[PDB]
Amino acid sequence: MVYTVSYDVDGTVIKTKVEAGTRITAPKPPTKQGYVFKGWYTEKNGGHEWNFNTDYMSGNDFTLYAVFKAET
Ligand SMILES: [Ca+2]
Ligand SMILES: [Ca+2]
Repeated sequence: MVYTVSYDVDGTVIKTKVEAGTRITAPKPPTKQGYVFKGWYTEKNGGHEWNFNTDYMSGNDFTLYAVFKAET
């Protein structure tokens, strides 16, 4: 089974197809001027960080959301 992982970077979404039960290969990390990339999360707010080393592709399409933190 192959599903789509959508990568959403502040609403810009890129779709990649991934075989269920395999590890997902992370994209090159996004960048945002004045901000720091904090990782890919299962929700834009209130989810958890996907760990591409430990995590396995689900048997469904899903979206990973880039989270950024302002530089301080
Ligand atoms: Ca946004
Ligand atoms: Ca949420």
